[PDB]
Amino acid sequence: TLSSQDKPFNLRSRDPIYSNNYGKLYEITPEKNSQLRDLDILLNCLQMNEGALFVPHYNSRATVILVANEGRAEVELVGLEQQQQQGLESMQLRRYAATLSEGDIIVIPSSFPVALKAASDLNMVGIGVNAENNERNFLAGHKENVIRQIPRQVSDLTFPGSGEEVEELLENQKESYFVDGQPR
Amino acid sequence: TLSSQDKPFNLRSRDPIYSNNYGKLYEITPEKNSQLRDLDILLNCLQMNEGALFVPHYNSRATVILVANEGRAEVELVGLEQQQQQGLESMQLRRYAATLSEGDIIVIPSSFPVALKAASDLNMVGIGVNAENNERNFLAGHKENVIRQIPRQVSDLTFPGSGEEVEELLENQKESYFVDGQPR
Amino acid sequence: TLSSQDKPFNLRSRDPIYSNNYGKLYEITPEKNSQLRDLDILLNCLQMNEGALFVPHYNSRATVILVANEGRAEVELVGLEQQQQQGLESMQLRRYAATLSEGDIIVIPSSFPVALKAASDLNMVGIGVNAENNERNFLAGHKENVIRQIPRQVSDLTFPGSGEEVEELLENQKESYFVDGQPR
Amino acid sequence: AQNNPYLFRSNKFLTLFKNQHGSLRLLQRFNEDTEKLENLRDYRVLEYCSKPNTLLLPHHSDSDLLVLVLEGQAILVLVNPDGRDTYKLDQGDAIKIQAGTPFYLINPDNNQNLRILKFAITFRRPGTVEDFFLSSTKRLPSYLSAFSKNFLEASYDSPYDEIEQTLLQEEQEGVIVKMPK
Amino acid sequence: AQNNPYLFRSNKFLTLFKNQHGSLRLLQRFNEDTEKLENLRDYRVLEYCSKPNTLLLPHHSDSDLLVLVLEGQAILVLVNPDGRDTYKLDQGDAIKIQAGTPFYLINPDNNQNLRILKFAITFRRPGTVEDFFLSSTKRLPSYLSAFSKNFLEASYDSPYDEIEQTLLQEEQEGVIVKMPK
Amino acid sequence: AQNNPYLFRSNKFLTLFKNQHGSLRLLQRFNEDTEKLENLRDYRVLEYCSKPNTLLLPHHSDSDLLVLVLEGQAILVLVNPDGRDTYKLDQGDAIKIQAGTPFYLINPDNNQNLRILKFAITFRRPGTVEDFFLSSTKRLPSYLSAFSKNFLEASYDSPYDEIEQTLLQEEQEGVIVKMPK
Repeated sequence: TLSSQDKPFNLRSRDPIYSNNYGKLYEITPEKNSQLRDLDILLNCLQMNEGALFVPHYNSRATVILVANEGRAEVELVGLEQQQQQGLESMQLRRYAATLSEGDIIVIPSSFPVALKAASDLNMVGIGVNAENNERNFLAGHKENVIRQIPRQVSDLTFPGSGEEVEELLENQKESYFVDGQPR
Repeated sequence: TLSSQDKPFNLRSRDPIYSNNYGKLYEITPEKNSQLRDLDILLNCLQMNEGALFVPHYNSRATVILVANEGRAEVELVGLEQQQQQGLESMQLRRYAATLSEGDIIVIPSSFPVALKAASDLNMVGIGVNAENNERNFLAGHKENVIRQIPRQVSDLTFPGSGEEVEELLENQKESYFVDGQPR
Repeated sequence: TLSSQDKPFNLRSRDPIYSNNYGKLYEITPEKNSQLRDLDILLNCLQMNEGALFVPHYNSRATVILVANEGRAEVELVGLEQQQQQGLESMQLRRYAATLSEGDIIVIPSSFPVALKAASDLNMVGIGVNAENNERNFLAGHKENVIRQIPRQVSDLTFPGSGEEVEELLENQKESYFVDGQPR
Repeated sequence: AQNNPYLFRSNKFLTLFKNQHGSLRLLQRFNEDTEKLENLRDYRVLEYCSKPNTLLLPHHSDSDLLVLVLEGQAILVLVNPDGRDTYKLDQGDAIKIQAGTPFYLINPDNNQNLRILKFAITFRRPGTVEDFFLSSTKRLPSYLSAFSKNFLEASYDSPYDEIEQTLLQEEQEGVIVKMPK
Repeated sequence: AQNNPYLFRSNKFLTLFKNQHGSLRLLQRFNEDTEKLENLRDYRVLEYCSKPNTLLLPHHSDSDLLVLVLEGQAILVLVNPDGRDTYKLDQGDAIKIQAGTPFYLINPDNNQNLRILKFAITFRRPGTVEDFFLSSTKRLPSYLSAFSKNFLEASYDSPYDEIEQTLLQEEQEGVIVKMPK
Repeated sequence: AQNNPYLFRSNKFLTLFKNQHGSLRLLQRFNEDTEKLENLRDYRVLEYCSKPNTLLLPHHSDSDLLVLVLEGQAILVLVNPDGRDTYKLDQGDAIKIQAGTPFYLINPDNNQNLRILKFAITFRRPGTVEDFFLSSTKRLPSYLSAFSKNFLEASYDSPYDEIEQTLLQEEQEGVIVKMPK
């Protein structure tokens, strides 16, 4: 290309960090790159196949602005947000559910579980503010799943159910970040 | 302890920075430590004997949140705060005085003189925001006393009184950070 | 001077960065200096001769607080400021014009063109907030002029007029930062 | 309880939880009753008192927390996408929990109470602090139940009813749980 | 169009420009209809759709922008006090423009449209974004025309009328201009 | 004096002090009459004019200050828990004073006035600036007098009356004091 350089030259996207038969997730961070580093903003690319589900997870600290570049997206965003419900129950929790058409935006704030299904082949642009040291914690599947990391007698008290039972149920998910959709 | 490491391992408190027959003051800063450094928060431990007085001083820039972990505390907090009294006298100064029972909190903002007496054996937890490069300036006693650092003809004009007189009066304090209480 | 050192010792002003028969511009930045660096504030000195014009320019990012230390200043400050005129034309642009007597202040916000004429011998003190990596872009004259950097067929479409014509007109300015005043 | 005049003496929290084995308080907002404490705006102070042989169920906070043990002792365990760290804190030990990290607490085999001050530093919602609980109780329930059937049924590849009964609790002793033994 | 209740689904911009060759939209403010998005306050999202063989006239923004090409391809040229840099962006390429830098855009020789998302980060006016145009059109005109006659007549050393006719445009096709060829 | 429309021309301060030997002004707040200067919110500009053979009494400011001598010359002396530094400033010299540092000023042996611009950067109270004076005058008095008798009587180990008369001033010439010689 341009046999002249050094500056903020363009950048695009190299090895996906999650990928399989249902989707890929590309991600560049303030860490791994020069121009974002100052912005402290990160970016990502979502590429999933119709009927595929990106299991629930959350990002420790970055707030992710998600632009639907193409296809249809079903979205499940939960959270409590307002402690202005200062006495426990008051700020009961929410399920913000919506399908995003091409053009739409949805914001994902740091600690909220989120999951999305591609109701049709999907390409999403994601811009995450406060991106330094952000870790994604998965709540289902076989990889990066945080639950599964809970000690047998821990689960025992955390859940209705038993330790044997909880390892059980969690080992029942073979895939990892993206996953076949189908209901009932 | 744990023969595995490196991270944000726990931390507790090593050599006090002020200590004598009436009290000790332990302090860790963003400087001297890893986890605070990012927080930019510092911490401290106050351990004084009943009837002991921590002479007036101030912290250049950190605002110190003081939790009474045990005992009774008499507190003298002064300041002006609101320039919304823009024409000098308007924002005349204040003496916020109060005794803190166990459980109570009092905030100490950066440039305010403060002094406290342990009305009973005392243990205070102190969390200071904006803690980088904070210096404590003492207004009485023999060490870190800033007044005493004023040149003889300076005092002369600063005070009712004379230079001889001011070295005089200030040398009259033998102790340093903590000091015997007793009135009249 | 003081054969003792290192700290925030005083600082004053060395080689001007623009200077000619009509004026000089001295400038120290967070880059080139220790004490500003933390402030992230920069400073400058303006010294122009009666009837001299400092051609329009703008500072990429620092907001410059300009104190008239002596003489009279004619000032031309433009901009749009409020997108609260969200549908284009709404926030039409402004010409804030004023002459500053000694004592007066005028703020110069980052992307606004500005120009000033010394209606009398002039000395200005300038304090710029957000000063890191600020570049001054000149819109007239022969040096640091950004327009002149536009490719011939670019101009062609940017302006009423022709490329030949635009190189023309811009080469018509011989001076560089400061410039003879005289009207019609 | 109403608004104010010029102060920095703050003695009253709000209980977010209070049961058999302990309390959960949260000092009110600093700038709340004054423009004088504007600078303290992004931080919150909570209080945590637990009893001998008790567990705080696994959860995570939206903010980073700076936990200082003022009384007693505890077992701190932090969960990671691939692991766990356990920490023993005896009195006067402090340690920061990166936000997003899920962790539980425990006051050991004891006879005394653990007393903990959590210094929360807020980033998404200024001056606001949210804890996300894996479990259901009577107050709020498990954040996993906000998901629609299919979602969960797919992420897990098990049928609804089998999620439910390893979803939906009857945590009688809500947030705090006497470690049976 | 009025205010709201608790949301993070944002689907409607405001057109700042719309002509023959393209559109200029700007998502509304994040904290605008909610205190819930306070943290997103200093940033703005714009949308840029241009057609084959078109140019966005030379200008500069008060904010730094992070430009991501979601569709198609373009020629990016940044002007400097002593120079220019040209960049070719094909789909999925991203690049930050320091604020204050003046630049133009172009969708090449094509058959397709260029689609661009500009992530603006604001510093002078929080949550506010201003573009300064060298040219005059019917909407707003050239920022150079805000100057008084003498000012311009001096900075340029040419007479008013000769500035004018290399000042004041009749850019019929306002912001967007089919590159004749 | 009331509120406004869109400006950046600011010509009027407020006098905080004005006596025999000099003035103390403080430009009003930047965002005060406009949302346009929001970014300048945390800073304040003061003005300091003093006469030949004068001293500004020893004090400290809650903010860091950036002092620029625009006219004349002065002796700057900063006090430290164990010491002092003296600085000579002639015109055009600048120097930052860490907040919390107590210092005094002096215009030398002269025939001219010292003119000083203090750039204050605020951290505790946004856009707010407080100076703490060791001395008493008619306006406000010495911050040490806010203490109760015993407090002072203990910290000092001298009796009340002996503090008083090396406490409580009759600084006729309030803040500014012609250096007798």
